[PDB]
Amino acid sequence: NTLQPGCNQACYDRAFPISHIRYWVFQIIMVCTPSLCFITYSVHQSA
Amino acid sequence: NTLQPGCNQACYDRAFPISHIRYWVFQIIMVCTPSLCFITYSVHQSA
Repeated sequence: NTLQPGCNQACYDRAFPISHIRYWVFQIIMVCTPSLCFITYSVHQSA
Repeated sequence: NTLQPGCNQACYDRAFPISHIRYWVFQIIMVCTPSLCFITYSVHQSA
């Protein structure tokens, strides 16, 4: 509720520094990483 | 600097309850009143 240009951008950036969806995507990939490491180690161990 | 309807009216009314010009007009007429009273009393005293 204002007429000042640029207030919307600043206030939105302050309210939500990082969107929830991106945080959850990062969490999912990071949590799945160790299984990938184990799988590639197993593949390396053979041939 | 706002988008709220009616904020301009309220804020202007609070800033300037009475305009200067109207106060000065009232002052001029009120200050001139006693001379009018004296003149009309003089007119009445004759005829």
